[PDB]
Amino acid sequence: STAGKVIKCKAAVLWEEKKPFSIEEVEVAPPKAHEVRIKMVATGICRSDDHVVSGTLVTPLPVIAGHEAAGIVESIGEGVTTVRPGDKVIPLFTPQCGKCRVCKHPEGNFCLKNDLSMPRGTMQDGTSRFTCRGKPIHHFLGTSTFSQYTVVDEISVAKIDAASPLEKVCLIGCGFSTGYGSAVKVAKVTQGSTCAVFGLGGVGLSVIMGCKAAGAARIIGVDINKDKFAKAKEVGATECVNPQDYKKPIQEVLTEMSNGGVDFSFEVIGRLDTMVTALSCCQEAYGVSVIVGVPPDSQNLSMNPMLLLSGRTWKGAIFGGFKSKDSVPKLVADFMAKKFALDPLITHVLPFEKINEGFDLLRSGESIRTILTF
Amino acid sequence: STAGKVIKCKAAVLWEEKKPFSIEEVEVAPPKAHEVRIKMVATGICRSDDHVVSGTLVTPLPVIAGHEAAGIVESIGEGVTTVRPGDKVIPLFTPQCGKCRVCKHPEGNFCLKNDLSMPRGTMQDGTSRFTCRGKPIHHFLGTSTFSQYTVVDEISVAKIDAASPLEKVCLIGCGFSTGYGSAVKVAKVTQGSTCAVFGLGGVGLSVIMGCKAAGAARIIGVDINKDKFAKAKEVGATECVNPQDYKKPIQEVLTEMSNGGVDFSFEVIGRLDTMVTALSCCQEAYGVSVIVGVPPDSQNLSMNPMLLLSGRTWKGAIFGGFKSKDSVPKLVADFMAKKFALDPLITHVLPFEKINEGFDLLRSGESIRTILTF
Ligand SMILES: NC(=O)c1ccc[n+]([C@@H]2O[C@H](COP(=O)([O-])OP(=O)(O)OC[C@H]3O[C@@H](n4cnc5c(N)ncnc54)[C@H](O)[C@@H]3O)[C@@H](O)[C@H]2O)c1
Ligand SMILES: NC(=O)c1ccc[n+]([C@@H]2O[C@H](COP(=O)([O-])OP(=O)(O)OC[C@H]3O[C@@H](n4cnc5c(N)ncnc54)[C@H](O)[C@@H]3O)[C@@H](O)[C@H]2O)c1
Ligand SMILES: [Zn+2]
Ligand SMILES: [Zn+2]
Ligand SMILES: [Zn+2]
Ligand SMILES: [Zn+2]
Repeated sequence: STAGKVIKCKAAVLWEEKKPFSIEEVEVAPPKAHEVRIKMVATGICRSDDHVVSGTLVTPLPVIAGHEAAGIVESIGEGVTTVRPGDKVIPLFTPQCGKCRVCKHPEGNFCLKNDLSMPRGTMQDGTSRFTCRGKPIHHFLGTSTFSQYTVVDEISVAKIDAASPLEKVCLIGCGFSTGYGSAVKVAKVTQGSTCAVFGLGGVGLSVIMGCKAAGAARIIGVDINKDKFAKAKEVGATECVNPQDYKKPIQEVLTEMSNGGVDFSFEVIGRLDTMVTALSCCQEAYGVSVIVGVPPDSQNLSMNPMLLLSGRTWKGAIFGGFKSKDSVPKLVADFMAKKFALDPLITHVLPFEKINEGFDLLRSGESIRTILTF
Repeated sequence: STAGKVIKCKAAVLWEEKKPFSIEEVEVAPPKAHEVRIKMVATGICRSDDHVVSGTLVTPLPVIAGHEAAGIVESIGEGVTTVRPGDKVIPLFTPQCGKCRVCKHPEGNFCLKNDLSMPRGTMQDGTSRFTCRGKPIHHFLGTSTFSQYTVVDEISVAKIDAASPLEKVCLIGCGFSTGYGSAVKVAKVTQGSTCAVFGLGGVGLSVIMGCKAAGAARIIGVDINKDKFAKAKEVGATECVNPQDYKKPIQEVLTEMSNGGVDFSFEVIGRLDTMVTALSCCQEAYGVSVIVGVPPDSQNLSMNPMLLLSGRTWKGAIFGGFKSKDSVPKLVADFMAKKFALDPLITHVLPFEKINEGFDLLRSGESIRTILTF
């Protein structure tokens, strides 16, 4: 029995930037009021977790990272009403409190209880449930999935179908939903349109899936790693271009290819230059560009606002625009109903102990998603 | 009769940046095929005409500026089918060719035949209809309304109601339509929302009118010239704020005032800094900001894309998003049916010969719109 007791378990601790994860024993406190302790089953390696290592994405260290995952509830704190022990769940890196102005807005999803804007790396109550070698360890986005057990706030967990395959649906916790929603909800890609997708990793492939679902006629993948092209075509790209193959800037290439600019463009990398390029390549009077990638902390881009004055729309979003707790279970149900595919995103499956190897696969260009199994 | 003949008339020629207009005789060629020569009746002084003087808006010199006007057709070239001699007309600074991909798109209005993006200062055929002192003079936006007579391409003129009061409806040729459409068409302001409007000149006042028409609950006018506040309130502002009165940046003030950010913001000035401030003051997850102001040529702004990644939408537009030739006659009909007011924009009236005094009135902060009568 573990309910009400501290659990000692293995986690991947990041003690400082630019170091391998350290796989070692941590102590996980029991859940307090309105908290949920989860036994992890599978977690994906998202580029954002690597951004924590590289210092691209700032959050308090030391930390237990990981945010794209699925597990089974081990215990619940007082007052919890939306999940029970034994339920399959996905942790929600964007909460859904249901009560703030954003949660009440028809479009909004970036709940004001999030820990992304100004990261504290705690539970909602400002404390941590993790200790390692006697030291407190920070949480990450209210999730912290690189651990056999984590504790999350109730507003940061969704109950999902008891029959779902957790080694696949963990991707609904971040990369799939982000990319798919960026196309279908944020951009609202139209039938017959031309899309350009910058970055052909797990998120960008999920953008392609959304553009195809929305009926785009042309979906142009853009990546500097041509090894990414074959899979991009399998999931719906009609053409792929590598900017390094061209003498001219790729915005000019894409404008030419699309006979004056694309309908929808997506930045799914995290570079300031590609954000401006992606905006520029959409048609100047009616084009829409969506920023998805997370760029280096504290860095500003430079752009000419004439790009907007002509008529372009520029937007960004977190988690594909989906209200997290409402959307995650529906997306799992949609997966179980064969409405989209997750296998094309999964290139590697490793035990959790091989987390560093999984990160090396990402960094080398070789993987899309590695799924770590506990 | 003057049909087929060169007309000698007075125009305001701008020979050099940062100098007064020179009111002197020009020669106006007769219209070629698919061209229309117009006897001007009234023209407004828009800030964009001053931007030509100041070099903020680059267009070839020497030039006949003016783009917000109404007149009566003097003669038509071969093949013209949409207007006849004697018709009241408004020149269209954004053409509507009807044939390009933008004109065919449901949302687009920045027709590819425009002379705004890369100005040539000519008719569609690349030539000029104006000479002064024996020297060919450039056109401006295909309109050149600071002249007793002008020649425009047929795609750059709309026929309007024969009973239209031209000394009022000239404002439909630029400032009214721009501001109004920016609110009702581009932003799509919703009932009960909170709007912030930066800049309370003719265009900003027209944005306020559109936000009021859309049913906004709060419309916060922002201007460094507090003399602009009274009229802003008259046309619908619920509150006005002067950034100079505050020790904190106005984005912070506006976020506080709106309990977490406004629903819709509009930059109606032309400054890079206020474009970034206006974006920032809209709610981070679901806010929309529209750039309307024209900023100094070739200058880039600097911004942190996290402002977009949280969920904001940033867009700009020319002419309020309106397809010009379809919309102008309908806007005039709406004016004639008292659906909106133009008198609140008209603070001064002068004869055309006093154009330089009209620009002085604008530059001093004293006027909204001065209407010049021929
Ligand atoms: N907005 C969100 O809610 C959200 C959620 C998930 C991921 N993210 C972000 O989305 C981005 C993509 O994540 P991912 O997991 O798919 O990453 P990834 O690393 O698997 O894919 C990025 C792709 O970009 C390509 N690339 C890198 N530099 C490039 C360049 N200069 N030009 C063209 N292509 C380039 C790479 O070759 C790679 O294929 C990351 O920045 C991540 O942090 C955002
Ligand atoms: N997008 C379009 O199609 C379109 C068409 C018309 C006008 N324009 C542009 O819209 C803008 C407004 O035109 P207008 O005729 O109303 O001009 P205007 O000069 O009458 O009004 C601008 C207002 O901005 C205020 N202002 C100036 N600097 C400010 C600052 N730093 N902070 C706050 N307020 C400030 C002024 O006091 C003034 O009242 C101009 O840049 C013009 O070129 C664009
Ligand atoms: Zn909330
Ligand atoms: Zn992620
Ligand atoms: Zn104007
Ligand atoms: Zn056109």
